[PDB]
Amino acid sequence: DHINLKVAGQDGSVVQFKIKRHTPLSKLMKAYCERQGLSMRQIRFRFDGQPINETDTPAQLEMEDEDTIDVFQQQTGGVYLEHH
Amino acid sequence: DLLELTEDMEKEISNALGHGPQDEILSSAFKLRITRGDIQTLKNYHWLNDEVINFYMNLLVERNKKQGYPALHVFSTFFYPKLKSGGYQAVKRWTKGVNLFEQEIILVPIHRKVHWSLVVIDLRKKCLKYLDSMGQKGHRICEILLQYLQDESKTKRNSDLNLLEWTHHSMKPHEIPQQLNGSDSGMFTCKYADYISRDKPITFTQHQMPLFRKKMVWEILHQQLL
Repeated sequence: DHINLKVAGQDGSVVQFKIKRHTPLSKLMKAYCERQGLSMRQIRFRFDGQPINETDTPAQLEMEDEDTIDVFQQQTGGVYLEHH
Repeated sequence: DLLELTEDMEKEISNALGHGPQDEILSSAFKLRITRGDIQTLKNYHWLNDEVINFYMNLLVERNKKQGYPALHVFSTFFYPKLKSGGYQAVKRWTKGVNLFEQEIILVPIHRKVHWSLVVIDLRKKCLKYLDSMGQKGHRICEILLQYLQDESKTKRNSDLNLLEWTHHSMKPHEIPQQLNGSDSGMFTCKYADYISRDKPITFTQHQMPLFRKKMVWEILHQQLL
């Protein structure tokens, strides 16, 4: 079966996707990452607060048509600049 | 509290922080995959990122449970922002399957512009303190949260909260660290969490931060607190 999922960015952006219930979400993640041009290291995908691993499947996560996935930016702050 | 480190420990910590594939994953659990890059944010003088903090908060929950401590619930460091922006309906599902009020202690790590802080909501004495190693006040933050608690209790339990008996709190002027480096805010947020989840009064100071950092990389590599 096909299912549609929405990926909300922290900037109000929303992107729809269509995949089979048994497709590893890694595809959805590299996809989004490419289209918006971001670094994977710099972002986090979450489904109802819980992380999503590249092997997870919309079926395992028990996602449903039109369910929403959140994407957030890494939370850091400062940067240490060591000299010599 | 503090301890010494085994030479073996010291090297294992040394190698995690040492050079290597930044994206190599050194510890996995809670669906988090901590990479060299992540653990490196515990190097002295570095700011902790969110992966390090969420991993640690989860170990606190497992620790508490295995040592007979109070039932602990920890929100992702992304909960509060998404609540700040989209209101309750935006995070209502983040407690899917869990009964917040059957827990005793709830921890809410909060990322501020450039520094970390924490909120502890004590469901045993309708309490709510905001601990900020930078001296700041958590007003919006605390109010924005009790309200969430209100909404959660209605949507999920269908009972209202008595926001009247729910009293804030802000750490007294003398509990705020002198040195004041945002760089260490994530360590204070974690240690405050550690102690507070245990009922152990906050005795540590900023001098113990560099040791606490080495300890914490070992605790994450082994997924076990010392």
